[PDB]
Amino acid sequence: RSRKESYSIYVYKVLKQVHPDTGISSKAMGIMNSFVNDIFERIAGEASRLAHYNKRSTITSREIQTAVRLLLPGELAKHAVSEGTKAVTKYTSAK
Amino acid sequence: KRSRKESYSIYVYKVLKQVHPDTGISSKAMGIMNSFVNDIFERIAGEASRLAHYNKRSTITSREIQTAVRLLLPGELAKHAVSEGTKAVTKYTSA
Amino acid sequence: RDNIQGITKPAIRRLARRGGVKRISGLIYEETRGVLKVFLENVIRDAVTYTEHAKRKTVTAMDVVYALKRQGRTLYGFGG
Amino acid sequence: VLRDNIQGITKPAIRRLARRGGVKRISGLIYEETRGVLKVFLENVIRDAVTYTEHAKRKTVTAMDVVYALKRQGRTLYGFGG
Amino acid sequence: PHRYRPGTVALREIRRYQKSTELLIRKLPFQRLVREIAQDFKTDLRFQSSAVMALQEACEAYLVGLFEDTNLCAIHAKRVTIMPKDIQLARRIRGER
Amino acid sequence: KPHRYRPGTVALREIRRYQKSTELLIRKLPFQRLVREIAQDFKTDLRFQSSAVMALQEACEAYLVGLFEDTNLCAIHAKRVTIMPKDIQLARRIRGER
Amino acid sequence: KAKTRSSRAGLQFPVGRVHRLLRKGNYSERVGAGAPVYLAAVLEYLTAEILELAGNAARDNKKTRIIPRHLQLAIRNDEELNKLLGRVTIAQGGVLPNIQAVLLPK
Amino acid sequence: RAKAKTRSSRAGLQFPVGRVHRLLRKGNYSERVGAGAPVYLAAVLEYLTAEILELAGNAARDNKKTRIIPRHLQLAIRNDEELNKLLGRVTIAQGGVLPNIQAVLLPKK
Amino acid sequence: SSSVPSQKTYQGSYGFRLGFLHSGTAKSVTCTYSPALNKMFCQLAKTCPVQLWVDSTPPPGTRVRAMAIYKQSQHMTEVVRRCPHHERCSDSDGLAPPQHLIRVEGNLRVEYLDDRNTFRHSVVVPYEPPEVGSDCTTIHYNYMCNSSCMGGMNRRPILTIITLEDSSGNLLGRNSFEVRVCACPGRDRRTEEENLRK
Amino acid sequence: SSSVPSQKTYQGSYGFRLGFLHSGTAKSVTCTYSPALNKMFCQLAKTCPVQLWVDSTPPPGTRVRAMAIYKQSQHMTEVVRRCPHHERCSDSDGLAPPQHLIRVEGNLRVEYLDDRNTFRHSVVVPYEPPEVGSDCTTIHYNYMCNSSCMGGMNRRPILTIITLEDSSGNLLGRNSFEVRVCACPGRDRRTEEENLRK
Amino acid sequence: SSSVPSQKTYQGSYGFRLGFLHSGTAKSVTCTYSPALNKMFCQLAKTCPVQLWVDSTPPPGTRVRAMAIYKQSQHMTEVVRRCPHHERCSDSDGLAPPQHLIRVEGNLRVEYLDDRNTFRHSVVVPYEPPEVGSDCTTIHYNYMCNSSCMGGMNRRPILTIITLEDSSGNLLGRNSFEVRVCACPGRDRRTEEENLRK
Amino acid sequence: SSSVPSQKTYQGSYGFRLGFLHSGTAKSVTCTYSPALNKMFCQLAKTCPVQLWVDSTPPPGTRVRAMAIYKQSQHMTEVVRRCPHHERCSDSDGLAPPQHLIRVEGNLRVEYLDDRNTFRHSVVVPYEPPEVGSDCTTIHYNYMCNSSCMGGMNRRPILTIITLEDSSGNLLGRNSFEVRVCACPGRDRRTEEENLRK
DNA sequence: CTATCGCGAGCCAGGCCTGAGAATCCGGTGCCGAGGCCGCTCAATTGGTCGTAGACAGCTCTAGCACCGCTTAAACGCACGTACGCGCTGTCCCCCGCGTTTTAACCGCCAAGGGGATTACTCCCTAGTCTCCAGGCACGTGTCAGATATAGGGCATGTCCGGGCATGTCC
DNA sequence: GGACATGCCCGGACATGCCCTATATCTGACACGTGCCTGGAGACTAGGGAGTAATCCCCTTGGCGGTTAAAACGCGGGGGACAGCGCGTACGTGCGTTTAAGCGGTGCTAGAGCTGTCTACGACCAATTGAGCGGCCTCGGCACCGGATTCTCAGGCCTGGCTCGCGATAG
Repeated sequence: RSRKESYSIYVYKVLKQVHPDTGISSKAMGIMNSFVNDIFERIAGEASRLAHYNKRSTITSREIQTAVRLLLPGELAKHAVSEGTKAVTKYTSAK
Repeated sequence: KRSRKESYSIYVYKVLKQVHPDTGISSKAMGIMNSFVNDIFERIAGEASRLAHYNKRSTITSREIQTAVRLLLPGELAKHAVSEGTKAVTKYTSA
Repeated sequence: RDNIQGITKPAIRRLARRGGVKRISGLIYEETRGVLKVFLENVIRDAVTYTEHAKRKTVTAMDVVYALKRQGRTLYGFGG
Repeated sequence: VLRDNIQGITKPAIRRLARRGGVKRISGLIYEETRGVLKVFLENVIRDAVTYTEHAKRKTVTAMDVVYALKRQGRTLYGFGG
Repeated sequence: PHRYRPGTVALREIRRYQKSTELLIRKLPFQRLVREIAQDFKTDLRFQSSAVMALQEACEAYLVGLFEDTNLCAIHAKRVTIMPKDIQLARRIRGER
Repeated sequence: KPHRYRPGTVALREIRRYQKSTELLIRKLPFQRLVREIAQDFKTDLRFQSSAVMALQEACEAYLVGLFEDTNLCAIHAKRVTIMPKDIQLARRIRGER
Repeated sequence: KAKTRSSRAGLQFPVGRVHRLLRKGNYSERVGAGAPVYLAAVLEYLTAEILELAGNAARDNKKTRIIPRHLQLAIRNDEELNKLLGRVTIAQGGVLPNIQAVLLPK
Repeated sequence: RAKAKTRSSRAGLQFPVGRVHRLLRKGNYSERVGAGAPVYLAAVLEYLTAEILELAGNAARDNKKTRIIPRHLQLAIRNDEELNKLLGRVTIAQGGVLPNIQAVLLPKK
Repeated sequence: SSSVPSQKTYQGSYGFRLGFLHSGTAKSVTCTYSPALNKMFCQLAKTCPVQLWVDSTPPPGTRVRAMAIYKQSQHMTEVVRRCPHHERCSDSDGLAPPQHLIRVEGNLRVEYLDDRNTFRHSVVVPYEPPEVGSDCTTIHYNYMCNSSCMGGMNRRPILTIITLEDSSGNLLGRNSFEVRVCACPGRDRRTEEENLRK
Repeated sequence: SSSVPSQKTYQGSYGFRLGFLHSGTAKSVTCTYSPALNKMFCQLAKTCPVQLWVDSTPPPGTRVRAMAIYKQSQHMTEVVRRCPHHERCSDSDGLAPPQHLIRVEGNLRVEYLDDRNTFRHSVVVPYEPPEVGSDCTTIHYNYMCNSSCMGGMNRRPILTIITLEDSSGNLLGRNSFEVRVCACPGRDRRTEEENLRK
Repeated sequence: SSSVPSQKTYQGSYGFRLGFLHSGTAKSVTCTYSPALNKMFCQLAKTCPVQLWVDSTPPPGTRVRAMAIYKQSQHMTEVVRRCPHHERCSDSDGLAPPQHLIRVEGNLRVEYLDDRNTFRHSVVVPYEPPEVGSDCTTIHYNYMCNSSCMGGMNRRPILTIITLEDSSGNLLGRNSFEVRVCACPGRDRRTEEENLRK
Repeated sequence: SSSVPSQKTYQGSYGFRLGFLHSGTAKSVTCTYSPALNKMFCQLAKTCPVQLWVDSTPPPGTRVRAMAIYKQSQHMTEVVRRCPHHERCSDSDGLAPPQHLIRVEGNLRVEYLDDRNTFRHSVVVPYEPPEVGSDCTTIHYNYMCNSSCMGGMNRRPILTIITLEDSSGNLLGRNSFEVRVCACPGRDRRTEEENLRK
C-alpha cells in the first residue's frame, strides 16, 4: 500500500482522445513517464531560473511561456503557446 | 552613488596576497575570476539541492555539499577540497 | 542584405589560422559564413527572448551571457 | 575478488555493436581500443553511482542512482525511473 | 559449395540487428566486469537487477552511437574499414578525449 | 629576383603570430551590422549594448577557432592538409550540431 | 460537490498535481494560479503529438500496440522532436534503418 | 556585548561565510541550510581560487609579467589536466588558445 | 556447379535465332511451344524439334550445344540431371549416358559432355547448313525426365540454353527457352497462358 | 524372391490377433484403418500404431516380425523395397537400412533383416506383454515410401504380414492387413469404401 | 514338327481342371476369358492368370507345362513361335529365350524347353499346392506376339495346352483353351461371341 | 546414317525431270500417282513405272540411282530398310539383297549398293536414252514393304530420291517423290487428297 | 689489332662562409587603469524563541546473492580466399604569397534622446490554514488476443483406356 | 470392292500428388474494477510582491572627418589533392568444437523501506555595527613604441673526390 506518483490515467485518457484503439506496454509506459518527468523538470527549472534572474519570486504564466519558447522548436513552440494561451484564457473566464 | 553590487573582488585579492604577495590583478582578469567563482557556486549549490531533493531531505547540510564537490571536482582536487572542508568545519565547530 | 560580405575573406582566414589550419580551400569561406550565421540565429533568438521577457527594448550583455550559458558554452568576462 | 573480467566482453559482441552502429568491416586491432573506451565509461558512471549510494547511506546501488548518474553526465537514460 | 560474396552477410546482419531491439552484450560477463571495476571503488557492493540492466542499456547505446560516428568518419576518408585512429578521432571530436 | 618564401613558411608564421596573441581578428563594425540585420528578422527596431556585441564577437571567434581546430584534426586524420566543406560538415555532424 | 480546475479547463493532465509538484520542487516561494495550468496544457499537447506519431508508426508496422521501437521511430523521424530530444536515449528504441549511400553495392 | 568577529575569520578563510550563506538562503535551493554548508563551500571555492591563481602567477612570471591578465588565466586553466577537465566547456574571453602544432604540419628535411 | 552458364540472348555475327513448330494445345500434344511464355511443353522422351535459323552460314566445324539450368536463381548452381529412378531404368539409346536429361535423337555424331570443371552436362552435334532451298536446320531433342520427377527436377522449371560454337568451343551465338516436361503439354500450356491474365 | 511368405491368418496357441485405432476419415489424418477392407491408410514416415492382442502371454524371447509383400499374385515374388529416390535421400534414423520400407519407431532393440535365402526385408522387435492399463501391446510402424513411388511399389497394393515368432524364428502366430501409403489417407479410405458399393 | 501334341482333355487321377477370372468385355481389358468359346482374349505381354484346380494334391516334383499349337489342322505341324520382329526386339526378361511365345511371369524356377525331337517350345514350372486354407493355384502367363503378327502366328488361332506332369514328364492331366492375343480383347471377344449367333 | 542425302530438285544441264502414268484411283489400283501431293501410292512388290525425261541426252556411262529416306526430319537419319519379316521371307529375285526396300524389275544390269560410309541402300541402273519413237525412258521399281510394316517403315512416310549421276557417281540431276506403299492405293490416295481440303 | 691500364677531365656532393631576416634588448615617455583610502549603509552577527525534521531504534519483508542442473546457442579456433588499405606515381589546378590599389574600420569628437534603473504608492494575488471529499493508486479477478496446428479445401499434374481412326485383307 | 479385321493414338477423366487456407484451441500477457486515504478543491485571511507612474541620467545611436591598416584583386607557381594501379595482408565467411550464457527452482539473509520519538538545529526577528561597496586620487605596470644588437638558418660558391672516357703501350 505504498502510494506512488505516475501520470498513467492521464496519459491513457490523452491516448484514447487521439487514438481510442491503441494500447501501451509496461516498458512503453515507463518510457512515457520518464519523458514527461524529464520535460517537466527541464521546463520548471528554466522557468525558475528565468524568474530568479529577473528578481521575480512568483511563478507566473509569462515565465512559463518564455521557457516554452526557449525549449521547444519552432512549430512546437508556436502550437504549444497557442494551446496554452487558449486554455488559460478559457480557464480564467470560467474561474 | 549606484545600487549595492556585490562581488568577490576583495576576497580574491586577499587569497592572491596569501598565495602571491607581490602579484596584482587586472580588471578583466578579476572579472574572469568572479565569473569562475559564481559558476562553481551555481554548479555546487544546484547539485547539492538536487541531491537533497532526491533523498527527501529538507535541510541543507555539509554531506550533500561534500558529495557534490566530489562529483564535480576531479580526483586529487576532490580529496584536497574535502580535507580542507572537514578541517575547517571541525575547527569552526570547536568555536 | 549584403552585410554577410563584411566578414571578409581575410577575416575567415585569420579565424582559421587561430584554429591551426595551414591551407584553406576556396569553398571554405561560404561554408564558414553559413555556420556563423546559423550560430547567430540561435544565439540572438535566445538573447532577444530574454530581453522581451524583461520588458526591455535593448539586448544587454547579460542577455547574451545567459544565451551563451544556455547554449552550452559559458562565457566569462561580461558579468554574472 | 573478480579478476580479468574484461575478457568477458567478447570479440563477436563488439562486432554486433558495430553492426548496429552501421559498421561493415572491423579491423582486428579495434577490440582493445573499444574495451578501453568501455572501461573508461564504466569507471566514470560507476563512480557517480557509488557516490550517490554512499551519500544515501546505502550499500546497494539502485537503478535511480545509475539513471541520475547518467543524467548528470548528459547521457540521460529513459526507462528505469525519472 | 555455395559461398556468399564479402559484404552481403555483413549488411544482412546490420539490417537484422537494427530492425530488432534485443540486447547484444551478454548479461553475465557485463555484470562481472561491472562488479570487478566496483571492487576498486567500494567494497562488497550489491547491485540491483534493474541497475545492471540500466548500465547495459547505457553502454550499448553509447557504443552503438560511437560506432555510428566512427563509421561516418571512416567513410569520410573514402574508407570502409574502421581503425583505432577512427575511434580516437570520433572521441576527440565528441570532446571526451 | 625578389625574395619569395616557399608555400607554408609564411602560413606557419601567421599561425604562430595569431596563436601567441589574444586581440580580436574579425572586424567590429561589419559584424555589428550583420548582428543588427539578423536581429530585425526576429524583432524590428532592436537595440544592442556595446558590451553585448563585444560578447557576441568573443563568443563567435572562440566558436570558430574551436571548430577550425576540430576541422584541422579531421583533415589530418584523412592524411590531408587543406580543409574543405565536407571537413566542416563532418566536424559539425560528429559534434552533434547537425 | 467538488469540480477540478482541469475539468473547468477541458484538459486531461491534473492541475492540482502539477501545482503541488511545482510548490514542492523548491523552485520559488510563490506560484501563480495560471502557471500550472499552462504547464499542464503544454504537457498534454506534447504527449498528444508523440502518441499521434507513435500510433502512426505502429499502424505502418501493422501493430495495434505502441512499443518502444515505435517511440524511437516517432522521435527520430520528426525533425523538431529529434531536436528537442537530441541528447535523450530511449531504452529498447534501437536506431533508424539508415545506410550511407557510399556503402551500398555498385 | 561580545566583540563582533566573522565566521570566515573563525574558519581561517577569506571568502565571506555570511555572504555565501545569504546567497544559499536566497538562491531558492532549500528552505533550510546548515551552518557548515557555507563554510565547506567557501573552503572549496578558496582552494580552487588559490590553485588557479598559483598557476596563473607561474605563467605570468614565465612571461616576465607581474600582473595577471586573461591570457595567463587561460594558459593556467588549459595547462592543468584537472582544471581543464573541470572547465572543459568554458571559454575565457581574451584568453586565446594553447600554442600547438600537429606533427604532420611541420616541415620535413 | 562452381559457375552458372550465361543465358543472355546473343544472335552474334551469323544472326543466330531459334524457331519452333506451330503445334496447338490439344491436351496431350507431344511437343508444343508457347510464344507468349517462350516455353516449350513436351512429353518425356518424345521428339522436340528446335529450328536453328541463321542470317549467314557459320564455318564448317561449327557445333550446336544444348544445356539445361534451373530457372529460379536459388537453384541455378545445381546441376540439372535425371532423377534416380530414370537414371537407373534401362532406356539408354546406346549413345547417351543414363544421367543426362537432354538427348539428341537421330544423330550418329552426337557427343555427350560431362564438364570436368563446371560439372554441367551438355549434348553437342555438328552444325549442318540447310540445302540452298531450305531456310533452317532442325535438331530433335528428347527430355528424359518430367519436370516433376522427385529427386530430379522436383517440379522446378528449367531453361534450355542453345549455343552455337566454333570447333574450339568458342561462343558464336546463344539463345534459350523455358521447358516443362509433363504428361499433358496442351493442358499445361493453356493453364500457364491463362494464368498470365491473373 | 525364390519364395512367397504365407499370409494365412493363424491365431495359434496364444490367440494372437491384431487391433487398430478408431481414427476417422478426415483431412490431416496420418493413419486410419478400414475394418471393411482390412486395410490401413497412412502417410509416409508417419506413426502407424498396430495393437498386438493375445489370449495368453507367449514365452520370454518371443519376437514380433513385420514384412511387406505385393498383394497381386503376379507381383508376389517381387521383393517390396523403397524406390531409388527415397533409398538415396537422407532420412535414415540411424537404425534402419535405407532400402527398408517398414521401420519400427521408438524401439532400441529393433532388428532389420535382409534374408540371405529369400531376399526379403523384415523388421523384428522383442514381444513385450501389455502395459498396466491395457489388454494389448502397441507397436509403431513407419512406412517409408508412398504406394505410388515410381521405381518402388509403383501403385501396387501391399500386405503387411505380422508374425509372432520364437527365438529360432519358429511360427507362433500370423496376421496381416492391406496397406496404402498415400498423401490423403482419409480421402482415399472413403473412396475405396464407396467403391465397394460399385 | 515331326508330331502334334495331343489336345484331349484329361482330368486324370487328380481331377485336374482349369479356371479363369470373370473379367468383363471392356474394349481393351488386358485379359478376358470366354466360357462360350473356351477362349482367352489378351493383350501382348500382359498378365494372363490361369487357375489350376485339382480334386487331390499331386506329389512333390509335379510340374505344370504350357505349349501353344495352331488350332487349324493344316497348321498343326508348324511350331508356334514369335515373329521375326518381336524375336529381335529387346524385351527378354532375362529368363525367357527371345523366340518363345509363352512366358511365365514371377517365377524364378521357370524352365524353357526347346524340344530336340519335336522342335516344340514350352514353359514349365513346379506345381505348388494351394495353401491348405485355399482352393486353387494361379499361374501367370504372358503371350509375346499378337495373333496377327506377320511372319509369326499371322492371324492363325492357337490353342494353349496345359499339362500336369510328374518329375519325369509323365502325363498326369491335360487341359486346353483357345487364345487370341490382340489389341482390344473386350471388343474382339464380344465380336466372336455375337458371331456365334450367325 | 552419319548423313542425310540432299532432296533438292536439280534438273541440271540435261533438263532432268520425272513423269508418271495417269492411273486413276480404283481402291485396288496397283500404282497411282498424285500430282497434287507429288506422291506415288503403290502395292507391295507391284510394278511402279517412273519416267525419266531429259531435254538432252546425257553421256554413255550415265547411271540412274534410287534411294529412299524418311520424310519427317526426326527420322531422316534412320536408314530405310525392309522389316524383319519381309527381310526373312523368301522373295528375293536372285538379284536384290533381302533387306533392300527398293528393287528394279526387268534389268540384268541392276546394281544394289550398301554404302560403306553412309549405310544407305540404293539401286542403280545404266541410263538408256528412250527407244526410238519414245520421248522418255521408263524404269520399273518395286517396293518390298508396306509403309505400315512394323519394325520397318512403321507407318512413316518416305521419299524416293532419283539421281542422275556420272560414271564416278557425281551428281548430274535430282528429283524426288513421296511414296506410300499400301494395300489400297486408290482408297488411300483419295483420302489424302480429300484431307488437303481439311 | 685488340685489350688493359693509367691519367685527365668533368660532374656531383658536401662543407663553409656570408648575408639577411627575425628576434632580443635597451631606453624612453607616458598614460590610464589598478591599488589604496575614506565615507556610508545595509547586511551579517548575536541573542533568543519555537516548530520540525531527520537521526536513531526497531520491525517487516523484498529482492539480491548464491547454487545446481540442463540445454543450446553463442563464442572460438582455424582454413581460405579475396577485397581493401596503403604505398607509389603522375597530373593539373587552385591556393599561397606578394605587389598594388582601394575602402572602410577605427579613433576621436560631439549631440541627442530614450529607455533602463530607481523610488513611491497601491492593490490584488498567492501562501497559509481549515474542512471536506473525490480521484488516484496498491490489490486483484478474469479475459482477450495471437500464434500454431489441424480440418477443410483447393490446385498440381501422372496414368489408363474407350473411342475412333488407320490400314490390311479377301471371298 | 465393299465389308470387315485389327492395331494404334489420344482426349477424357480419374488417380492421387502437394500446397493452401481457415478455424479452433491453447497459452501468455494484458484492460478494468474496488476500496480507501490522502492529496486536491472551496473559502477566508493577511501581507508583501508586483504593477504602474514619474524622474533622471547614462549609455546607446547617429553623424563628420581623416587615415591608415586592412581588404580586394592579379598573377605566377608549386605543392598538394586526387585519380589510377599494384600488392599483400588482414578481415570476412563458413564449419566443427566447446564453452558458458540463459532459464527455472530454491534459500536465505542482508538490507531497503516504513513507522515512532524526540531532540538538536535551522527559520525568524529585532538591535547593532562593522564589513564591503561607491567614489576619488595617484603612481607604476608595462606596453607602446622605436631603434640598435644579436644572431640562426638558408643559400651559394668552391673544393675535393669519384667515375668515365680516351689514349697509349704491350702482347
